[PDB]
Amino acid sequence: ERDCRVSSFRVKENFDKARFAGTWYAMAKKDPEGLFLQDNIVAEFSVDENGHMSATAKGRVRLLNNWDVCADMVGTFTDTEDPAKFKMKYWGVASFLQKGNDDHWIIDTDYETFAVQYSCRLLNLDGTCADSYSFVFARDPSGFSPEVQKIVRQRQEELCLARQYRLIPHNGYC
Ligand SMILES: CC1=C(/C=C/C(C)=C/C=C/C(C)=C/CO)C(C)(C)CCC1
Repeated sequence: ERDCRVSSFRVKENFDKARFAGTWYAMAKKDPEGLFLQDNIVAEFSVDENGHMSATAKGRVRLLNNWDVCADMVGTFTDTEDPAKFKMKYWGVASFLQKGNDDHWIIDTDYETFAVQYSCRLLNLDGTCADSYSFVFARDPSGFSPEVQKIVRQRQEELCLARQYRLIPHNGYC
């Protein structure tokens, strides 16, 4: 019944870049294909005078060579016709870190407690996503209250990602 076509997903209504600024702690994530951020992920979003949103992300990555590295990532966001969907160009402080361009959608957020992000890096022919990632972020590293957990679960279901997230540890590795 429920549609899994990317184009039908609801996003944050009238998203406010300025209220979203600040520190966000990744609590859980749905990983995409390939090398990705493993844990201890913390993001810091900022918005300049002109309305340009950017962010820096910190996190542990396990290199294919088994080297554990703390990646210092940077991302710049381009606005689209939907204030909640952005085009994010990203790169690392270190030249060997992954560089790319990914859609960045804010599915939902109350700005003060939690946020649900999503990106579809490859569309199936039917319109569903073939390779996606999603992060559940929190303002507080202690997490959310049960009431908030219930809203986050619903958003997960809405993206057709229910049961596919794993909790992320924070142990100050970076
Ligand atoms: C920039 C950035 C994002 C994505 C960073 C990525 C996609 C990092 C990938 C790390 C690579 C895979 C490490 C390779 O060793 C997130 C969405 C957290 C939000 C704001 C900052």
